[PDB]
Amino acid sequence: ISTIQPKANFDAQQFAGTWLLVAVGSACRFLQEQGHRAEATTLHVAPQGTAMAVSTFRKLDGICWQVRQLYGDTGVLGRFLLQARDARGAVHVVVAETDYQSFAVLYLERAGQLSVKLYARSLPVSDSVLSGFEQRVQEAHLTEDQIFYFPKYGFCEAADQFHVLDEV
Amino acid sequence: GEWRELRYDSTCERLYYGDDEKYFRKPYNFLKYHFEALADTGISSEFYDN
Repeated sequence: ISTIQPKANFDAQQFAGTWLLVAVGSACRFLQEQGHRAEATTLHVAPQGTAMAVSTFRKLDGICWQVRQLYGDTGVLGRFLLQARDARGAVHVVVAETDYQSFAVLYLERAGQLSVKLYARSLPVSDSVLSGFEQRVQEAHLTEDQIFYFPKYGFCEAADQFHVLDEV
Repeated sequence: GEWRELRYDSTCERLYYGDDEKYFRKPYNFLKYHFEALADTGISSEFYDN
């Protein structure tokens, strides 16, 4: 197992706001067997230090939800530990390829297994960006069939109080 | 009967309900302890104005 380099001179004061989920590269059996009836999903990001401050917004069975999180940093710029907030423990988190105007690609790892995510800052995504992300999926040693593509419509933000998790 | 609580997993894109607290050991001194969910609310309002 080996670690990719993060985005050089990344900055959470400039990489910020919304990011609509395009797709996820992962080997995990959940997306293979449960993965049907998937949900519209987006990241939302703000500065607090070297560590990113983050939310995910998502629908669950037609009700909108928010996952608040802090990406506590590893001492390396653009590398984080997900603050180990539950018994699954830490997740290694990285920003790997991006331009803050149009797209972001993230790597996430736990229990020795790599996974990757593609985002665009608005509804559409370029096929050149999607082709570059498939190389990041192949650098995660995954196939394009282990890419799962998420709802290109029906995104949500600003959920009510009882639909934010407060995980931090 | 209350075990249902949400968790999210960043590594696989699931928002889902955690396996924690699902079972308790009953102490021998409790004959049964039942776990059925109920609620009951009763409200009155009365106004008089003269």
